[PDB]
Amino acid sequence: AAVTQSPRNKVAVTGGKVTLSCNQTNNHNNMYWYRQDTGHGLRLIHYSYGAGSTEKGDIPDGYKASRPSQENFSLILELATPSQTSVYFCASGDEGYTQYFGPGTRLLVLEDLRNVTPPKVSLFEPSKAEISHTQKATLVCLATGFYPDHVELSWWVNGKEVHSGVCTDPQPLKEQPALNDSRYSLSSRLRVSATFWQNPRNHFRCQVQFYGLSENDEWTQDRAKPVTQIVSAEAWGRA
Amino acid sequence: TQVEQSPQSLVVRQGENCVLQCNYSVTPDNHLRWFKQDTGKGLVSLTVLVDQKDKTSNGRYSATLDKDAKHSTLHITATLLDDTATYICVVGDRGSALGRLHFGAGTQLIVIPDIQNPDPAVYQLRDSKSSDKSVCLFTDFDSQTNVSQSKDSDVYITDKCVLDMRSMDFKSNSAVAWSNKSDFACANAFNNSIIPEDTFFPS
Amino acid sequence: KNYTFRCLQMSSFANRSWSRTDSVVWLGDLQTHRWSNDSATISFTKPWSQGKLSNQQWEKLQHMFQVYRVSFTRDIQELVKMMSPKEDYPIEIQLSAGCEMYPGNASESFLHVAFQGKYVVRFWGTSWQTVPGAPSWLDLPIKVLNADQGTSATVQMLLNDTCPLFVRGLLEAGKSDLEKQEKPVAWLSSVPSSAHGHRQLVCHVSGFYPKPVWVMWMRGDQEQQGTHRGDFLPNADETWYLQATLDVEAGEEAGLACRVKHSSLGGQDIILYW
Amino acid sequence: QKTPQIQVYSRHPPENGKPNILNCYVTQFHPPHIEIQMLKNGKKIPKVEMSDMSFSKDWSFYILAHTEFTPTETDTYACRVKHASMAEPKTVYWDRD
Ligand SMILES: CCCCCCCC(=O)N[C@@H](CO[C@H]1O[C@H](CO)[C@H](O)[C@H](O)[C@H]1O)[C@H](O)[C@H](O)CCCCCCCCCCCCc1ccccc1
Ligand SMILES: *[C@@H]1O[C@H](CO[C@@H]2O[C@@H](C)[C@@H](O)[C@@H](O)[C@@H]2O)[C@@H](O[C@@H]2O[C@H](CO)[C@@H](O)[C@H](O)[C@H]2NC(C)=O)[C@H](O)[C@H]1NC(C)=O
Ligand SMILES: *[C@@H]1O[C@H](CO)[C@@H](O[C@@H]2O[C@H](CO)[C@@H](O)[C@H](O)[C@H]2NC(C)=O)[C@H](O)[C@H]1NC(C)=O
Ligand SMILES: CCCCCCCCCCCCCCCC(=O)O
Ligand SMILES: *[C@@H]1O[C@H](CO)[C@@H](O)[C@H](O)[C@H]1NC(C)=O
Repeated sequence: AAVTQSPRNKVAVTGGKVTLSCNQTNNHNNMYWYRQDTGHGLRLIHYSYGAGSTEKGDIPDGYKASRPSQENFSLILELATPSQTSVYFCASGDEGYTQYFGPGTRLLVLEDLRNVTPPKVSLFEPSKAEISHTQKATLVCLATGFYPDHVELSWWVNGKEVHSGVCTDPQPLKEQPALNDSRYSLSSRLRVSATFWQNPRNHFRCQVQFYGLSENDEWTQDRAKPVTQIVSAEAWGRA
Repeated sequence: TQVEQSPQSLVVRQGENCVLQCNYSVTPDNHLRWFKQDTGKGLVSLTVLVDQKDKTSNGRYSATLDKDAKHSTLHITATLLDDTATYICVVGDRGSALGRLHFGAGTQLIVIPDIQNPDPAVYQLRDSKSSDKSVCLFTDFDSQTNVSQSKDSDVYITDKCVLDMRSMDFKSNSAVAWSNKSDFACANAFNNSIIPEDTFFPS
Repeated sequence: KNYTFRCLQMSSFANRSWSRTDSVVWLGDLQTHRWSNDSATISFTKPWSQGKLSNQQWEKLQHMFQVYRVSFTRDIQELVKMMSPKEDYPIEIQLSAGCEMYPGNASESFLHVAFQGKYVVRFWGTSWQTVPGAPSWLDLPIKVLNADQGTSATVQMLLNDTCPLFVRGLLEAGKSDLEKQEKPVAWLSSVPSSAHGHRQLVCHVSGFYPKPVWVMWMRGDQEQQGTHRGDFLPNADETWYLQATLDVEAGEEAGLACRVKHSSLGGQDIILYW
Repeated sequence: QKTPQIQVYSRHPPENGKPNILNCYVTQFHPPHIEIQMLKNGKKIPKVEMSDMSFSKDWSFYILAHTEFTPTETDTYACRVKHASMAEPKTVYWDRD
């Protein structure tokens, strides 16, 4: 029994409208919305026993729920506030006690969007010294100059995502730690055998999915509108 | 709150066992579930306990529930790096959809991986596009080594990070340093850190 | 010989936020327990109301009921939300649960539920079911209730085992009250009938226990077929009241008598002459 | 919705000047919310005791009110009942005959 959520990540402004959607094709009557904040267990916001039913949970204030069909249950923040920065989880179930949880949605509500900036991405190729010392080859990806810190960094070899041999910094670091809205950097490593990196048919790519403005958000600065987007960098293996 | 977990957090070494506790005041107490949540990911159910005095097992995980004491323990045997996660206790107050779930705030577990054959080194890596830009990669040090932030605020140094090359059964720590400053070279990038004596600095 | 033990619950839900649940318990026509909504605990209304249960067994049973009462209240409120807008407040729910005790170790247990004054649901065997004539929308509540395996096991135990065992002990402990004999006292009076010319005589009989009694208007040895017994009405002291009326012609009152037979009199009938 | 029946009767043979108990038995009503008053000469008697409300096999509610009273030549006694099934309160007078 599966449950999906959209979007997976969202940056919004105070006073804006945000809709979080949950879909399930299990024909479950019952669906539930929670938020998870550090220092607390998941807390129930709203729930629903069927199309047209919405019921207040433990912390409903500032949210409206909508159940237009059996499949879809939405959480609507009419006037988003910074206190709604959270991870939101949807679940569904039938008459049994089990709740089947979705993957979560990360929401950040900023006071203002003026500092929002996408990353630059650079790929650093393995050292010949590492190769001769270890028979291994470490690629480093660096995402820089971005704000806020809502990015997903992933590694791709020949168009398929790789997880083995990867480690990405658990959080971005501030570029100007003394400043109010510092930009961020994030690094990641992909380590492969020297022969894999030496093969010129292997195409390596580091991808950063950046979450920023939507098409609908107003933008009054001269620079390009910092919309949600992918930035990547790539290199081919070589002898 | 109605569901409390202990410890709040703990650090163990690979291969050690650990025990996580859940105590609750929820009434009635129909069942208790343990979830594993990896950082920034979702909830993965490990076990559900339903009886007055219950025991369950699932691979390296085992659990107990005593409803009289309103107490459950989750045991992880022979911890592995991938056990690093938050573990969450949830008590359901009905045997049906009329129930509410009462969530604990979680226990954070960190498992320190065993580095089998350390080979600490600092390598220089060059940008694929602009030959002039570079980073310094401090790698292959054992988990006893600590990586410090730079003294210079225009030098960037990441926290350490362990990767797992699964098909070779090989793990390695690394940290990355970079800068624009004219004084910056890899020989000097990790000087603010106590690094191993035998650290390889290639020519 | 046969006694029915009845636990009677009455729950009123006025709206989403206000409700109360009150219960009374009967063994035959004697009250053994009361549980007011204002009370945390079940009250004994006889010295013998704990039956043969130890204090530990009674505490455990009471605790189960204390959890039930709170849980039942939330469950109804959630079921209302679930079936909305089909059903709405106000809501009246009554439960009648217990066992009838037969000779030997024979008994039959029951748990019947009424909604807005109509019997719609029972527990039977291992699950909840609707009964004939109940509305279809109840199939969802029944499905939800029957998902709860823990409640099913507990109710099975209560009906199959706990009820008959408890009641066997109650019957022993309460024997002297259950077997009490209290004597009727009778008195006569008269009113004008629905028709002019007629009068209606009344033979009042009060204070008798147990319930079975015989009352007849009589002319010497001839039973007056016109005698109309009213309903058994309770007195406040757990005795009964009954009246037997007879419509007659004004003038014919002389010679009529009211005769009362009851187990407590030992064959010494009451005979009251007009 | 079901309309309350009201029956008013003494515990003992009524004798003028002798203390007695007057009963008011209210039956056949639904829903269970009800207000019952026993009256002497139309004024509310203060010390009126009520049994716990219960219900019969047919699911209709019943309850017994009772109070001490001393009947006389001149004093009237009644039971007054207010229930949603009736637009007006219903009053049944004790008639000793
Ligand atoms: C006179 C019956 C007494 C039997 C109840 C004993 C068990 C109990 O209290 N069950 C509770 C609590 O159950 C939880 O805790 C339990 C541990 O204590 C378990 O772990 C169990 O597994 C959990 O789930 C449970 O909440 C019950 O559902 C309470 C109510 C049980 C009686 C329901 C009677 C039927 C109602 C029909 C309503 C029909 C009308 C209606 C439908 C819809 C809307 C409005 C009206
Ligand atoms: C409890 O007894 C029932 C059968 O008894 C009837 O239902 C009770 C709740 C009570 O009202 C009794 O007086 C009734 O006579 C058992 O139900 C049977 O269970 C078996 C298997 O478990 C099943 O195949 C039958 O179909 C059930 N019978 C009916 C009529 O449905 C029940 O299992 C008993 N439970 C325990 C724990 O003893
Ligand atoms: C019937 O009893 C219940 C349970 O004691 C009452 O509900 C409680 O009411 C108090 C006072 O309003 C609240 O603070 C509690 O939260 C309630 N307890 C529970 C367990 O819900 C209810 O008010 C009583 N009903 C009436 C009409 O008096
Ligand atoms: C399932 C009910 C029948 C079996 C009960 C056997 C124990 C009787 C003890 C009397 C307690 C009465 C409690 C009333 C509970 C309620 O319905 O609210
Ligand atoms: C709910 O019902 C009670 C009792 O009838 C009433 O007094 C109260 O005002 C009602 N509450 C609400 C919130 O409507």
